[PDB]
Amino acid sequence: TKLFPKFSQGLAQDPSTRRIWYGLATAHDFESHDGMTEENLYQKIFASHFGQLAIIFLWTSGNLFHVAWQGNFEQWVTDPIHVRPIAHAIWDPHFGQPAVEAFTRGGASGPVNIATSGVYQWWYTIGLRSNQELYVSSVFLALVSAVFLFAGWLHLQPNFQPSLSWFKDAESRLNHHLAGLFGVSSLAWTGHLVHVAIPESRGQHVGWDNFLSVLPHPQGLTPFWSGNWAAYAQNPDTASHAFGTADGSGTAILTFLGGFHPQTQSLWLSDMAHHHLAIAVLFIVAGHMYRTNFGIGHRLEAILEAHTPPAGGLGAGHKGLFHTVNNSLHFQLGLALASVGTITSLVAQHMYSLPPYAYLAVDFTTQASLYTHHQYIAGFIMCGAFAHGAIFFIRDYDPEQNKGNVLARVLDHKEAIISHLSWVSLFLGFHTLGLYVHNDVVQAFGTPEKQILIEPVFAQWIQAAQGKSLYGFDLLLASSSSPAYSAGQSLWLPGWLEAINNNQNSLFLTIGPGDFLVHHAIALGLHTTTLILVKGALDARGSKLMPDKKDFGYSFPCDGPGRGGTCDISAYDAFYLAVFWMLNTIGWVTFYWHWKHLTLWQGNVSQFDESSTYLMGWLRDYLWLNSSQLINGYNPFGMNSLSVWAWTFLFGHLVYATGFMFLISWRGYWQELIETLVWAHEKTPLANLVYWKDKPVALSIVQARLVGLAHFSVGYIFTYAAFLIASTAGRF
Amino acid sequence: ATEGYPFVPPDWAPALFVPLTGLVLPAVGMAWAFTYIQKER
Amino acid sequence: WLRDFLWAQSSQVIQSYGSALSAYGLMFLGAHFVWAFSLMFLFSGRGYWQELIESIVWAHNKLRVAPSIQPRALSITQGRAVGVAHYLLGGIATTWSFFLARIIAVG
Amino acid sequence: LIAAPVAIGGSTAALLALGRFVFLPYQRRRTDMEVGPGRLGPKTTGDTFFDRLQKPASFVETKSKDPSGFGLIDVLGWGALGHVFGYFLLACSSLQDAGIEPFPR
Amino acid sequence: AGREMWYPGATPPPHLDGSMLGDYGFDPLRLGTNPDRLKWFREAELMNGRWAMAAVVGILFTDLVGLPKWWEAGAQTYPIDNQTLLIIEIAVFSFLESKRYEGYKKTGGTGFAFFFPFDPMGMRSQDKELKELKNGRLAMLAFLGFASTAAVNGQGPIESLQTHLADPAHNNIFTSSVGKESCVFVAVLSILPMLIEANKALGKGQESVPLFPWNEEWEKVA
Amino acid sequence: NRPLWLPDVIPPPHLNGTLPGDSGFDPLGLGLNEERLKWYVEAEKMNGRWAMMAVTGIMGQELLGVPVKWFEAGAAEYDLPVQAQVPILFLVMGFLETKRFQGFRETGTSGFINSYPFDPVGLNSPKHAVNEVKNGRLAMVAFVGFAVQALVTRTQPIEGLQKHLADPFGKNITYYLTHTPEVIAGT
Ligand code: CLA
Ligand code: CLA
Ligand code: CLA
Ligand SMILES: CC1=C(/C=C/C(C)=C/C=C/C(C)=C/C=C/C=C(C)/C=C/C=C(C)/C=C/C2=C(C)CCCC2(C)C)C(C)(C)CCC1
Ligand SMILES: CC1=C(/C=C/C(C)=C/C=C\C(C)=C/C=C/C=C(C)\C=C\C=C(C)\C=C\C2=C(C)CCCC2(C)C)C(C)(C)CCC1
Ligand SMILES: CC1=C(C/C=C(\C)CCC[C@H](C)CCC[C@H](C)CCCC(C)C)C(=O)c2ccccc2C1=O
Repeated sequence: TKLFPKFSQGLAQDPSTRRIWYGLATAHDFESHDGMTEENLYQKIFASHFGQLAIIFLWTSGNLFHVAWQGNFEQWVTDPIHVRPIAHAIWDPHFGQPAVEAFTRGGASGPVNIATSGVYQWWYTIGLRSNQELYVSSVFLALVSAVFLFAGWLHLQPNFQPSLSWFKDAESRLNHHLAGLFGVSSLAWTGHLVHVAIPESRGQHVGWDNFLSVLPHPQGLTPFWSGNWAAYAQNPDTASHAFGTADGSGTAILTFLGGFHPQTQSLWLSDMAHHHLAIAVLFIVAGHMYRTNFGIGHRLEAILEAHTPPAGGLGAGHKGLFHTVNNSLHFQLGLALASVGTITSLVAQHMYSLPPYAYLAVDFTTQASLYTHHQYIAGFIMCGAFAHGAIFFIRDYDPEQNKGNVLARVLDHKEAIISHLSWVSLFLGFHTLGLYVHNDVVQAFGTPEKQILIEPVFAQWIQAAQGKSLYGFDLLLASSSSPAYSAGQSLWLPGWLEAINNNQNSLFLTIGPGDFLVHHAIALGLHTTTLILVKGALDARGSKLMPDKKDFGYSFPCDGPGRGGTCDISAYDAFYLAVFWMLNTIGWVTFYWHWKHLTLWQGNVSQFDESSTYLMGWLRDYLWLNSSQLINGYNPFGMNSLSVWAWTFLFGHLVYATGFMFLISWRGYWQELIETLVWAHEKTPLANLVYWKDKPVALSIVQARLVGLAHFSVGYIFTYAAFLIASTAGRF
Repeated sequence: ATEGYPFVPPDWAPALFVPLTGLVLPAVGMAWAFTYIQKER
Repeated sequence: WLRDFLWAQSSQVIQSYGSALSAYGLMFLGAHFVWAFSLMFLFSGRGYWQELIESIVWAHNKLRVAPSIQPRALSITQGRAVGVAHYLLGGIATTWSFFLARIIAVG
Repeated sequence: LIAAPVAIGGSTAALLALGRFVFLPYQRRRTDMEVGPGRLGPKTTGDTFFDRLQKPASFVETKSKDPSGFGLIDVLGWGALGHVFGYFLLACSSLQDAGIEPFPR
Repeated sequence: AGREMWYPGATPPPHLDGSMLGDYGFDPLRLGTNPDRLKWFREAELMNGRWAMAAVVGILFTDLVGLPKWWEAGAQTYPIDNQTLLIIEIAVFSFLESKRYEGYKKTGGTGFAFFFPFDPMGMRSQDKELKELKNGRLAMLAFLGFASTAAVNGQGPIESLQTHLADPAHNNIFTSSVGKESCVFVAVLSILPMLIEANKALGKGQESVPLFPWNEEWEKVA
Repeated sequence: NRPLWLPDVIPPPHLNGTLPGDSGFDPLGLGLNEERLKWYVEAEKMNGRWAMMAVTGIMGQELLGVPVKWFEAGAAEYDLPVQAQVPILFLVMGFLETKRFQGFRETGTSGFINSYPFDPVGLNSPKHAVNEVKNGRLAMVAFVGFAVQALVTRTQPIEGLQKHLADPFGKNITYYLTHTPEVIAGT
């Protein structure tokens, strides 16, 4: 009997090496821990959330500290278009003399690493200019990380541990978080913007010593108490304005010009100032909605039980759903992860087209890395959302609690939903692959005019509805006689139209038949991932092959070779197979983004337009042409700065290959091999004296799927990140 | 210094700190974890 | 090895379109497809596919197009055999197309 | 531009008069079918300090001395509505007299 | 751990019951939790403190008589080469420390050479040990201060004392280059007893032992 | 039975009236826990006492004609630099507060050092306690007023008082909230 799995007494009784792996894997599965109630579980989750907050704040404090220490933030401030950002210095004793000489980029002395995280543009936009301010930010963020540490320890002692009902208070939690965590937080952010970033972009240094002596607007809060709010939007920054000086600038703190800055190719500071102010006001207003100790407010259970449509449209409607969401933590986790992943996808799709940071659009590799990072994060988070929804369905779903409601009715015709998802996925894949293979074999025969080029009329029609006059559709917001163009004609239309009719920026790029085909491939990937995740969630508790899946836990290997074979029958394996489809889908979207933007930056958009139709052109002009500088990182002739990216490329290849090692072969042959190794160690001289305390045992089937998926994913991420940053940094 | 009071680390700090967390801290981690796992009640 | 063998060569396979060796590029990409399609049969199991087949059987049962022979997922040994066969076919045809296009367009 | 004192005062007087003489009978009917005698009722049940926070306040049920049920919290809410509407009207006037037309032409 | 404590109102560590002298409850990280470890750490503390006492009194003597600076004294000219001086130093210490360790094994006392305990005068009393421990720890801190004022000030203890007496408002540590570092450090040290008190107040009945790699106090945690 | 809070009936469940300066002011219910109640009593007395000494220092400094203002007192040439207080400023008050906490663990009242009644002159009456609490609350309101004078009016407290006496209609909240903020910055 060991004591490493203190949460699981049964795991401590395991005499094999499986105990270590299972204790590490079931580290934060508090619902399966031995002798644990609901209230202690909620308190443990509260402390864990405090721990993740402290970790996040410590990590960003370290980012500030390393940028202020070894970066070139002052040199970047003086020249953003020329000087490259620096993340951290490189001190590797295994480096050679050419290796040190090949990493002193950005006008530095020692070996440094070029920063593509975007923090330089972000901190230059929000008024941070010197490394002193970054140092102060780092020490303050470390201080608040320590504060969150102490608070997480604070809510674990007696007379301070919150009760179970305190966590289940839904209306007051939503009221407080929507009012303060969103509303007054955005109000503080737009106050910081107006006080610091707006004058710092106009050559007026605002710091802690003089922000009480300087004034943000020359009228000085008289518009705010009075009604004359248009005095703030009176003298905005002109087109010939520099983000560092006050050359041709104006005195405006809140304005809605729209579009982009003509110099920095980014959204106006007053635009985001009024944006965050309006968001703050709307969220504070919306935060006064749910019912609290006072007599006014809204009750969530009342709204859920009241919204039951007549004539049995949704059966019982949302009746009995408040207790289902409140009692099940996995339901709330799945909803939160779904919204977080969807909004991370939204952030990725809105950052590149509407850059909010000065000189971010000029930094091509930084934008590519940011988009790829947040898209892969969003995909993983959506996969986790569906997995935790499946966990809700099997673990803490009570059908008699909500009988005839939307949840039970959805579970009733789950076969119809799964079958229709399978139909749309099969149809999309069939015809997308058919047209891709058709166009590719047509281009092979020397006759590229025979390929099927279906023009994306719908999205071009939408773009023309937004003011893009390239396609010639004289719809609303593109014609002067439409009411939508006239409404806002003097507010933000001359900025938005100028920004959307310029093809140099990334705002609403022109799209051809190859764009539409890869969009359909993206839809295919989304549909198939949704199909498998939905099928795993709905069949998590029951199936015709196995009606009692809810009794076997969420993550169990199989049921055996009987009944034909039940391999990968759990919803955990459904998630595990869905991660491959998620990786493929985000790979498709990032391939599309990277190739279209690379052809835009190089200037040959026609190459992408005529080459993205067929898959051979995709391969040759994306995975082969752009990989020339990547694999030349360390030639036998010599080494350059891209040697780290080529090594990371081959590293990701090797880790993906080891993922294949864990994925193809299954446990049962490895057990006999380990048994032969056990006999070898036990029956040899000079080594039988040294004996294991944990019995060597091959990796479990669920563990095998986890480690194969893990190796596959990290190898995938590393090789694609290496290729992306090497192809975007080799030329620009 | 001109407001170096948010203390700037020395220019020789990597030579001490990189091997400290690359060689010593992993060693303490392995030793502590191996004492943890092989602990009988 | 990578850069000077699989990237220094195979430049004629991708540029074989419009020429006599375009079928080698078609064979190359189809072999990529078949090699990649095999990993479905290799990573996955039978229970998930059996449940998906059950959903499809329900769909065909709703409008009475149920086959008399009950649709079943491939056996675990059958699935492994299909996966290894498609993997070998894809890899062999990939190397075949690359080798033949490189040695004909140059040698 | 509209005078801000008279605009804010008129808007908040109109909103308070509406909330007392007009929508107060319509109010508390939603609470009879929301937290009423046979409805969900109490938010929490336990008797620890973290549960008394969810319990209703002590100054919201004291039978406010107005002839109707118009309490302090209702006064604050309807005055907030009046201030919101007055600031909305003042903001529209500020956009109007600056020479900028937000309406479609 | 003695009624007088490292900060007033502190609680003694469970292993620091106060049986050994010089106890003040000062064990934040709890380095020594074994009685053999505790007595070895006491012997090592007495060794380092005795060498600190000898070094510090030599420093004051050399600064009083006018001899040049100690950290630059290693480069000064001296009779006998430093190679054979070092060799005979190890040659005599491989016997002296051997006798010290063997006497500590057989008796535990801090004797010298063949004399264990080396007390020819005979003022062997517990109060003498307590006074020796206090003066030793003070000399430990004094040598650390001497090294610091040799590093940043570049002057001896006598020159540092004269600069403190000349203008104590500005010729202190807190106005030097290591000034605000020391200010933050002493502010953290002032906050430190209150966080310990807060841990004791919230942890009314819990062990709250500091679990660390240098001690096995975490075995009772799990 | 109590003089109570606001117009009239607002019955507090956890505030019976035995507490010094008890009027039932708990519209949101933060002090239900008894240990938290006594801790918040002591902490209210602490912020009140510090508010007392803060505001009295402010008007004493202004009345005795010191040149520097109370909000600009940090950056001026004094005999001991700012780097020289914060060692012993933190040290002596950490000692004092640690002693008072290790005494409050068993006494439950305030106290300077050891002598926890802290009454060289005595006169410890409940009327004195109610006076202390209520004049302390007045001191918190006064210090908040002083801080907002320093922020908005950017002038000394008694100077602002004399401005209110000299021009009562012309130095009100409307003038100092609308007419001033473009003028006070470099007045
Ligand atoms: C003019 C008459 C009218 C109309 C048109 C509606 C219309 C509606 N009411 Mg209704 N209502 C009316 C009068 C009317 N109301 C009156 C007079 C009252 C009394 C005051 C109500 C009270 C009432 C309540 C209390 C509720 C509604 C709700 C609804 C909505 C859902 C209705 C329903 O049963 O779901 C449609 C029927 C179904 C069986 C749903 C099937 C959905 C399928 C399975 C999903 C398909 C997914 C598909 C794959 C998506 C593909 C997208 C692609 C991009 C991938 C719908 C918008 C509900 C609501 O708010 O929901 C929005 C609700 O709770 N109504
Ligand atoms: C790049 C390789 C690849 C390809 C092409 C596919 C293709 C497919 N998988 Mg996927 N899959 C893969 C790798 C791949 N997988 C990997 C590595 C994993 C991780 C284990 C998965 C995991 C996975 C799961 C978990 C699921 C799928 C599903 C699907 C189907 C999605 C439906 C669709 O898009 O329309 C069809 C797409 C096509 C590409 C059609 C291929 C058929 C063409 C037309 C050729 C047909 C034969 C041709 C006429 C020649 C005849 C002769 C020849 C047979 C000898 C489709 C058959 C889903 C499914 O089957 O449910 C609907 C599903 O649930 N796959
Ligand atoms: C903030 C969101 C969130 C939250 C609160 C949780 C919380 C939980 N989930 Mg969920 N989950 C999430 C996100 C989240 N997860 C995401 C994003 C995914 C998709 C990847 C999943 C997928 C998922 C599954 C499939 C399961 C859970 C389970 C669990 C439980 C325990 C998991 C745990 O800590 O094991 C601790 C696990 C480890 C310490 C292993 C770490 C190894 C990681 C995952 C691999 C990383 C690859 C590589 C090694 C990284 C290093 C690279 C190297 C180069 C340095 C717990 C209820 C399990 C559960 O409920 O039990 C039945 C379960 O079955 N979740
Ligand atoms: C499994 C499960 C789960 C999960 C789930 C999920 C994960 C989901 C997701 C989902 C999603 C992820 C969704 C999404 C959605 C979206 C939407 C619905 C959208 C909409 C939009 C709109 C409506 C728009 C509009 C507009 C505007 C506003 C502007 C422009 C124009 C237009 C008109 C377009 C749970 C937890 C529940 C539990 C149970 C089971
Ligand atoms: C007793 C009596 C009376 C009187 C009454 C009164 C006097 C009342 C009160 C009061 C009023 C008369 C009013 C109130 C109000 C309240 C509130 C509570 C408000 C609020 C507000 C707000 C919340 C705002 C907001 C905002 C801001 C802050 C800024 C920007 C804009 C906005 C709007 C967003 C009479 C004679 C009739 C009759 C007899 C009896
Ligand atoms: C996909 C998959 C299935 C499902 C696959 C099945 C049931 C076999 C399907 C065979 C089809 C029906 C053969 C015919 C294909 C086309 C209909 C041919 C078209 C020809 C044109 C001319 C129309 C498994 O059963 C399985 C089992 C064990 C491990 C992995 C897997 C696995 O990955």
